[PDB]
Amino acid sequence: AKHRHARSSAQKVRLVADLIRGKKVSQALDILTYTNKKAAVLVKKVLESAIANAEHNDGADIDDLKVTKIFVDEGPSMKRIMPRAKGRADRILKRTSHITVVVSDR
Amino acid sequence: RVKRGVIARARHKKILKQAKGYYGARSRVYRVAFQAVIKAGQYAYRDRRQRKRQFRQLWIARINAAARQNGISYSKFINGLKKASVEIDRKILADIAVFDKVAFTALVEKAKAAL
RNA sequence: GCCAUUUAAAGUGGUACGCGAGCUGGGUUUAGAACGUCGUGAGACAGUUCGGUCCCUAUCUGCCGUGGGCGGAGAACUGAG
RNA sequence: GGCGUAAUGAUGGCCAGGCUGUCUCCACCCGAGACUCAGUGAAAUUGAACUCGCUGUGAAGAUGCAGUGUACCCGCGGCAA
RNA sequence: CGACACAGGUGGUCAGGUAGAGAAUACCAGGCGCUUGAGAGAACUCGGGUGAAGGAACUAGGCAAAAUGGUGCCGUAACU
RNA sequence: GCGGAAGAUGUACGGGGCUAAACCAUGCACCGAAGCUGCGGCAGCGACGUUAUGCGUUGUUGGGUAGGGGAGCGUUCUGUAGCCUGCGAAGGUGUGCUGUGAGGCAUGCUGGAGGUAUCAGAAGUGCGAAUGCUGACAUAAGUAACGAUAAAGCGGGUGAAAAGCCCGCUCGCCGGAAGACCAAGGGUUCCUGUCCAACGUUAAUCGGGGCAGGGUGAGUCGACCCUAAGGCGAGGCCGAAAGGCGUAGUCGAUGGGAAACAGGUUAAUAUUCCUGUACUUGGUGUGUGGGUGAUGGAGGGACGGAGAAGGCUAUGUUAUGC
RNA sequence: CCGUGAGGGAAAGGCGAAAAGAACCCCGGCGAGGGGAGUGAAAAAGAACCUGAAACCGUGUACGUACAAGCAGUGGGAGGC
RNA sequence: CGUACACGGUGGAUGCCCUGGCAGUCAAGGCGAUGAAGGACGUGCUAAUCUGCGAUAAGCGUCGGUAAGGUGAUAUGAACCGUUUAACCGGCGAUUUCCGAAUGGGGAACCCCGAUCAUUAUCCAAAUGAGGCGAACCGGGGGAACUGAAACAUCUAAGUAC
Repeated sequence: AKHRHARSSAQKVRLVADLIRGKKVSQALDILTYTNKKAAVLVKKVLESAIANAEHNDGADIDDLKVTKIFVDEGPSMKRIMPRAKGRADRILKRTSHITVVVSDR
Repeated sequence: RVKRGVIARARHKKILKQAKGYYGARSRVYRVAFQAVIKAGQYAYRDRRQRKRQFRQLWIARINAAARQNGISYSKFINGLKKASVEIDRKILADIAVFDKVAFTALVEKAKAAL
């Protein structure tokens, strides 16, 4: 699998991709189940689906496939009218994320 | 008009890069430099050299420690090394009579004699 | 400060005359006006008088209380100060 | 302009009857929240370092000078020096 | 219209729809739910409704609150 | 030496502690300054020799804010000599070497197009410190805030997702009002279909959002026309005029202003469509009939203010009448 | 784009030889999050695309690190990795 | 969480390039009531802009030049034209709706006519002029102040700005 669309923040869309960057795919599923951070889901739908398409297509064994590289950097930005304060008008320079996941045979 | 050049933006570097013993900032920033290094070049502008004639407290304040064990000390310990023999300078000496239970006496028996 | 009725006692001084990022504002140093005094006068007079706003989701530190960990943990206790 | 003056006047001061928390002192409850959880998500604000305590000193009440002692980390809530 | 889907401002007609002292409350017609959510019975206010006894003693001033406060009969001072 | 001497959350010389590890009167040896002396490397001034501020020797040798004087290197372009480069340059990053330094220079990676040295001239030439100007960005905070029309809830439908799209029921809000019809203004924002990346202080298969079409068919509705306060242009009269005071003309308020209602019909329009019927103006004429006319003046439009009788509509109600 | 009006008044350059400017596949609620892969010359190229630094963000590495006192150096002697 | 670096991102500096400006120089130099300048609004099969025209609307005609390629900038799709030699370039001619200084009058582009002043005068506007625009320069008139004189009433800036 990979990563496209969303409305994440990129900044907070990591740290979770962390701890699951090393080897062992199983060590990437046991963890991430309890992150207490919004940055737990979506990033889990992948790396879990990354192992997918790895079994079927691009032949590989789940017993030896590990996480090699995972990075989070992208967007684009977008105007967003997010009424804050007691009553004002401001555009949100919000940015999306980028959760890369490569679970090949290490 | 005149493009800045290899000056400025070439000055932020060639500096900040020399502090192998930097601090929190004073290295990441420049406004923290040229003021942290300004103290450098000075503060001891031309003084490390302090040690000599400074920490040299010992070597002339341990010589008695070396002695005062096989007889007298400092007083008439150096007032005999310049009496007989070629008279060896006091540098490596008065510093060796501590990290070795030898040679230290190779100066005491030298002294106290031909007094 | 005149004073009244009680009170066995019902002292004093410092804390940037402690204390307004705690309060109260009744006072003084605003736009009106009245009055005296000064001036021909507007107007004035640290002379008086009636009406008149005093803000901030404390980050750090300090203190008053409550917990999580660290010296492997559950339960029951002791306890310098 | 001096004096004085019915009715009226959200005008200024004062006293009585009735009443009232306004006060001497103060319990809970109701609606909408605060404390916690899903989603959506700014703007104000900072020289650096920074956990001190007890004395002394200093323009004679500074955490940061002087001498000692001391200081476990993080977090929540408050009243706020 | 006010920079914005800002509880601000903005003319006329419908004032006999039904119950009362009325173009007041409750309710057909018609319209609408487009004024962010979920869990726990703190300290900690603003809004709000009054307290046993006393009762303005608070206070610049009773500010605030409360009280009298429909209708009919009887009766009604100083002053002008 | 002492009496005259009471006050602030724990008291003592820097401490330990010392009859001297106190204090007083002296003295000696050391540690201890970038001090003084000695070995290897300076500056300014003056003297000697000198063309020399080049060297050699000699006396003094070297702290500094404001301020004075002087040296210096980074830099761009155009001379003259003379070189380097895609067996790869300038620039950038890291690193080695050299100079008292300001810097030069080399290596590795990268870049990958040009770039230098000597002597010479040149430039809007070399810069951290104007509540400086402009753009960007960090910590602060993932902290602060969303509140009388305070109403949603229980099932079901559709959908890959539905707490706020739709259906049913139940529970409520508003009533001069969030109802109905309109002026000004805004302006197609209306309707249908297909979607949603952007907008909707959440989501959305929803939208007054994005895209493509469709919709506002009147003689009697409004505009069009005229006029009031008032204004303008032309003639008359004033250094001059795009400057002003009386007459003739004209302009100025969807107010004033000739003429139709009822009903039916569309997914969206209408007293404008359709059906029936009524009415006004202008022209002509078949007939009747047998006079056809600006501008000021007439009624008329200025029917004004205050009090008020009576008549009176549909409707509502008595009637649990039809 | 702002002001009733007179008037005031920005920012945004370049892929390349050609065309590419991201086909196809997996995941997922999804034309809004990409692994992979493809495009390339000197594009250390993909729809505001040449090169592409600093402030800065993420992961990761080297190294300290919840007793710790602070310009955070210097010289001397010991320690390890 | 301190600091350095590595990979990626954010960001956009820098290096290079640049169909642009800035400045100097030569040449050349008025338009219109035969109603111009400017503006409004149309016009290409689709075109929203710009440009060109303007309802024979990015076009028509003649001559000359030129040339096979052409149908403006956008190299799109469709499609057309050209050897009865186009496109393109230069000159010239024809045409050129309505409104528009237009002046008949009113008017925020809409409806009906030579308005006003003046000369000649067959006094019939019949025959004519004026009424506008244009970078600066030029001529004839009116004519400051702040400022300088470190005050100020001459003077000065001014005989300038307007």
